[PDB]
Amino acid sequence: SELAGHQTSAESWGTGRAVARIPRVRGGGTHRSGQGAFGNMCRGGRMFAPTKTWRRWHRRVNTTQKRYAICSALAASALPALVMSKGHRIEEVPELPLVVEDKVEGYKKTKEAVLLLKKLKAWNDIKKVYASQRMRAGKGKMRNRRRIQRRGPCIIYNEDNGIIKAFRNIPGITLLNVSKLNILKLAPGGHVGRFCIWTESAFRKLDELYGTWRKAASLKSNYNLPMHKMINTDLSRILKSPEIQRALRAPRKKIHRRVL
Amino acid sequence: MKFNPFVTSDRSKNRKRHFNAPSHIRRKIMSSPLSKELRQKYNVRSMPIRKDDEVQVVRGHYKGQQIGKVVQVYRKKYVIYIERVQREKANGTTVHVGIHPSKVVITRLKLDKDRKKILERKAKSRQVGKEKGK
Amino acid sequence: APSRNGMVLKPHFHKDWQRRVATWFNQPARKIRRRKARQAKARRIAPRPASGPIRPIVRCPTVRYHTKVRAGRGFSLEELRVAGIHKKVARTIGISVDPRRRNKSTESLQANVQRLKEYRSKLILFPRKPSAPKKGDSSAEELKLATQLTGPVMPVRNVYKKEKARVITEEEKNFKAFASLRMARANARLFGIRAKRAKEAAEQD
RNA sequence: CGACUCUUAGCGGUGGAUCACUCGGCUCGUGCGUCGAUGAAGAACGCAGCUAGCUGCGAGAAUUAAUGUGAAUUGCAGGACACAUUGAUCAUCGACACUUCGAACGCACUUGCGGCCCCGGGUUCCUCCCGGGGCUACGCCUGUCUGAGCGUCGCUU
RNA sequence: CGCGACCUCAGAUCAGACGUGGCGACCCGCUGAAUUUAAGCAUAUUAGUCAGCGGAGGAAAAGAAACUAACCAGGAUUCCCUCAGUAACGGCGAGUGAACAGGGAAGAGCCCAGCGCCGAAUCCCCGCCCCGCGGGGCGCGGGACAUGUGGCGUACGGAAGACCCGCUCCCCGGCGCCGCUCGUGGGGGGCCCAAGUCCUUCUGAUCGAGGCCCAGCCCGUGGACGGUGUGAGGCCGGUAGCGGCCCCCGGCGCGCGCCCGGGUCUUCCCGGAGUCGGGUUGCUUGGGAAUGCAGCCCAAAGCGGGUGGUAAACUCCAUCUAAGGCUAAAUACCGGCACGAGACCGAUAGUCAACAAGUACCGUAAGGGAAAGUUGAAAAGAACUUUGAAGAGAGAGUUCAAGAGGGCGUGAAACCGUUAAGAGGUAAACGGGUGGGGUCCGCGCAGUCCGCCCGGAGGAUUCAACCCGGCGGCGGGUCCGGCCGUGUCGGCGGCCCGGCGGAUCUUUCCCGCCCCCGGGGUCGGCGGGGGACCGUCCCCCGGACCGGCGACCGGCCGCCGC
RNA sequence: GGCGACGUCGGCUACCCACCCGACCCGUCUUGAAACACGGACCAAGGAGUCUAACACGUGCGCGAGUCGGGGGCUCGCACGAAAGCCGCCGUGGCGCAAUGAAGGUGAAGGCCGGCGCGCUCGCCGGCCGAGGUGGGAUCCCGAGGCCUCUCCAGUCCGCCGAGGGGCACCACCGGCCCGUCUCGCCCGCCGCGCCGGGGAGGUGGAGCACGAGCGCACGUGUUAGGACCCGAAAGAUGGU
RNA sequence: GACCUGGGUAUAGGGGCGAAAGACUAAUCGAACCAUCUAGUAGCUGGUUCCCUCCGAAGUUUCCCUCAGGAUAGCUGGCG
RNA sequence: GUGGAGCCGCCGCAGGUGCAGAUCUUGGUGGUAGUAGCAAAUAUUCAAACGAGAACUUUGAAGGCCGAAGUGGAGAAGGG
Ligand SMILES: [Mg+2]
Ligand SMILES: [Mg+2]
Ligand SMILES: [Mg+2]
Ligand SMILES: [Mg+2]
Ligand SMILES: [Mg+2]
Ligand SMILES: [Mg+2]
Ligand SMILES: [Mg+2]
Ligand SMILES: [Mg+2]
Repeated sequence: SELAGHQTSAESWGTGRAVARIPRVRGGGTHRSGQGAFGNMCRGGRMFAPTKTWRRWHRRVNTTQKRYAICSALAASALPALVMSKGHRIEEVPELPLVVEDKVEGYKKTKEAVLLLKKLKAWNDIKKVYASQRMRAGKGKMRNRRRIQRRGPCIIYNEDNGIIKAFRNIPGITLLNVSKLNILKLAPGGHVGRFCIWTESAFRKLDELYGTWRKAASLKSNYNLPMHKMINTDLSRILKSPEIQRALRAPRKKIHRRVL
Repeated sequence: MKFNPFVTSDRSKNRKRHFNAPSHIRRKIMSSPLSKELRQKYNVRSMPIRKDDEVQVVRGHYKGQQIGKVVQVYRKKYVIYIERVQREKANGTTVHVGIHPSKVVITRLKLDKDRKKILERKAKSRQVGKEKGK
Repeated sequence: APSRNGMVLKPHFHKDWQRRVATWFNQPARKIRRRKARQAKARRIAPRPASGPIRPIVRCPTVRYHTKVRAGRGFSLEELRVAGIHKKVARTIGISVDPRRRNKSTESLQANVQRLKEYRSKLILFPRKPSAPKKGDSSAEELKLATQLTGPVMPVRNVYKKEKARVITEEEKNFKAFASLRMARANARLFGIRAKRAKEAAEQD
């Protein structure tokens, strides 16, 4: 609220005169001559607590949590239950960490791009992005963002040889580098499990970029991969294990309803 | 996608440059497509329409196989008037109902000395697009 | 206005501070304005090294920092005098000069003379047209690269010694103790008083 | 019976809420960072075929030339359509011109009163004779010309 | 008495220059409050801020130590992070409040008076020319300036001269043109992909459907906006080290112009005053027995002076050289000229102002200062008939729509008009409980049950069981072929044609040096490289378990569709 | 089990009307409001606990005796990208890991065993170790005995188990150690024998130690400073007409 | 007539001017008007916007230029 | 039913986040109410004309007023 809505000469009328004690504008003649001036009640007044440009707009995340979030965004992009429950049609597709060879990084024409997605059976996800060519609901249309669109698959690489140009005209796609990833791209909406197409030299660099649990990352100086609270997670197997059900009592499966 | 950081993308400002256009920019945005026959004889896609081109209307209330020349080009209202498509008033007087030149297909150009060079400039630049394909 | 167990505090906001406010919204914009002022300064000059001249080995002042080694300002004419180069020639050789600097130690003097001659032995000059005084053939076969990065001779390289392993002998496990700290500290302040009582027995006759 | 009153509902009126729209603000940022005595900012007055405002201009007045552009401007008229002249319109603008006040500059600010110099005609003109042109503010620097001093001194008488 | 020289000054519409005034977001110099806080109020705080005044510039100011420090010492200024809400100030209350190290951003240094030297070696103006474009000169000749001191070489980091010693011929601009320009230099104009295909809905389509096994077409172009409605392809555009055009810039190479530096020794030279400093009084500061500044008074020295954060005396040490000047960058920018963007506002909002807004209007004035967006896709803005003096109607007419008729999208409420229904002496309205009437909905109207199993009455088709053909899955097994997990090693294998890590070792390795008598001593090391050892990760044979959601083949069992 | 067709059956709402009973007009300060207390004719829209800084505690997350890039730097010229990514001889620095005193400064390990000096109210050498002791203390461990279709022989298991044991966090208590001061005292040391250093034993003062829990981010509540939930004076000051 | 009036002129805010009433100074005067500092301060008034569930007060202690207000203890809730 | 071009659900994120009052602000409309009022300075009447239309216009006749310090005839200031 630029300077202020306080560029008006106004005093309170003060005394009796049977008006409220809000300040009135001065002078006569014009309409705006005895009307309520500044203060958050008046036509033309100043808003309550006018917003300031020194609001704390930006947030910090410490880097071990940024790296934590990006390891959990990659492990969910391989589980087929989580990637399909975000909506990506991956019914016809083969093996979930899709890896095409490093020849695909040197395509320089989008006709080669589209038949790639057709022969990888991922074109029926792009065809789902064409179904979502909606326009925005609300007043965001006149703030120059009009067209809503689904996020589709993302293609991840290293050593660009024209891949950034071949795919970028296809709508709803994302291309990010394996050296500099982005949690805002790997998990749009904050929900995990975006469908991704890897390339070999990108898919192999992950071993030396986050490390296994034996050796640390070499391209990250003091980072290893986060340990687990749970080793075994299928408690339909822990609770049916012979060690557990030897020690349990017996199930108590009467009801004993209220007696009249 | 737009990549140039020196050209706009906002709704308020392309409209403002549309309706407040200079009158020589305004003949460029009132361009009309050539016919399928006549874009093959000249290998050029579209042209700015002038006063005496033969033309048919391809969409609207008045459309369909109606070759007939334009007679008046209102640039102020972005409207060409064509010598046959008309409308009787309440008075009994007949006037020209006006249409937008993107809803319109040129079927015979009017060549002068200058509309030769406007065609040859737009044609010679189209082999250069084909010469990029190596 | 105060309450239960809390902090007594002095916010310095008793002055009209909303006019004198500073927001860092142009700070990414100025980071890419001084990268482009480094890139268009690197390519503008030469194959001369980026980030400027050679800086000396310099030790910090003030007890807290006197165990570290810092990059300095110039080369302290005495060090230019021993190395053999002239004071007005030196700053187009790529060598920074600080004439107001003093050398009163010898080891830190000889360190930077060793540094300055090591620079001259890794430098190739270009004659304008190939006359080449103090200089010979093809320019070290085109000088193996173009331009260096953030320090020509790695200006800090703060190094520590080995001091591998010793044997706990006699006269070393037995003497240099806390009593040596307390007695040396006491004689530092009882020096002027004891030298006053000695005068009083010197005027005793 | 009718009328009045009251509450609902339909329709109609009054009024302009809501919703949808947006050639406008607002914030942030980038790039440059440029007035004036060679008359600025600002003000007044005037300018169009019909034209009050706004906008644009200065007696060359809703714009001239030039370049670029290539058939319009348009509320109605009128006019040259001429473009292998020069070519409408629009933009750019590097050429020209730019009334009166204003630091405002002959002096005053009362469209008041001059002074010299020159030019076209009237006394073929000095001594205050029509129109037109030029010049006439203050402070100050360098140089010039004029010359003041019982200032300092010389050569003299 | 006259004339001359100079020195102090006058005059001029003298020849030629300059300055004034505006803007003022940021910057510099001054000046300067009070509200407020202290729960009162004087000091303090607000605040050295607002208002006031004066100067600029695209930046300004500051800036090469009369500095910090107190130890192994740093080294102009400015900005940033820390120092630090710290030292300190304070009715020691409320409150206020720096710096030095350290890490960065950026980095650049110089000139003068003096003291000496050079025959004033210097500068300005006028006149004609060398010879010139777009005009400034080095050349020539006259008038001045100036010895009361122009110029050269010199600046405290020392300097000069004379020696002696070993080198070396340079730099600068101007002219013409060629060759580039890292986002691929700038400005300007005009150009560059692909459906308007078939069916269909509509007032009108940009809708909806469709294009063979080549995915209908283009895509380095699926930003945006305008088009009778939601458009990659109809149209501007956007993409692309797209192309061509016009003008302009920073830098190679012919002619001018300028041109002896360094080292060692010897001698000589070597510095800014009514300023420092002191007293006192004001203001200011965190600066406290006075941080800074200023007035008045007193007023220096030259192994001197300043500073060393508790007044003073004595003493030692450290450090700098003041009272003259210039200087880029990093930094600032709510004005200006252009731009670009937004988790911003959506016409009582957002600028006071989306509109003929700083406008109409108000006030003698300084000044105050509004309200006011929307027909339609296209005016196609209702010709004509008829009543009336006309406003105003009734027909007709346009249009998808006048239920869009010129402040016309949508058209709420309050309030009013009428119609329809009901009611009415304890003002009305309300809560609870029923009743009556009405609007309407659902069933459909003495016509309502639905599927399961079985035996009835016929009707019509074909599988099941069974077995064979067949591909496919489920489960268990030798884990047989392939398999990885974890301790145990070994081949020290790959260590020299293996990765990294170690404040492990090696004074016999390899490079430039210190400690003593041309040589040498491990004679103790220095700066660096090398190669052993340890810690962890890369294969091969054996061995250990499980063959774990890591699996294929064989056989087995029982399903499954054909 | 029974009853009923083209006008009847069921149904209720912001429909209307009637009756019987109940029922004063809201907001608001206040011991007390239907008040002869104040504000309110009606309708529409606008309209009041925000944001920044600091601190406190609670909670969520990451790492953990460490933690944190916030300021810079690097990465083709990229819409989104003012994002994200990385550095580590960029960790300087911040907070934490140590306290205490005005300061000079000083600065947190004990118990046992075996012996010896007058085993002298005092201590010394060597080993073993190692955060002392008491009372409570979840959990865990041991556990005689106890519980099964015929009797004597053996196995896993489970439930019951008096009692006993090692005892978490934590509380109370006792002892110990470090610093400041006090009292009483004797002994040792030497880059130099002194208006020198160090030690002892008792008592008190400290925001201490006694095997570390912090840091960064986010959210919530609270308090404060700012216009500070909104509106409100009588004033004071500066500059002008 | 110490008369009444026009126009010109002078005096400007802690100032003016007053045969004096604190009169007048542009409908404003026991200190004008205009803009700003300024959204000045208020222990004092008035207002403070959705629903349901669960728990549920106090007007007392001590100190204060304290008595229309706060700090403090009590009573309360939430987290454990 | 009107209307004519956009909109909503779920999972997270963010607020200029929900009104009955503030002698609230702005705009609108009621009851009062077809009411109060259209009452200072003596006064109008007849015919005709023009007109869709005459208590009010013009014309004519009458009766009256201002009564020369005017309700007359000219200016200054101010208006434009
Ligand atoms: Mg909405
Ligand atoms: Mg915009
Ligand atoms: Mg309105
Ligand atoms: Mg022209
Ligand atoms: Mg004249
Ligand atoms: Mg300027
Ligand atoms: Mg009440
Ligand atoms: Mg005052």
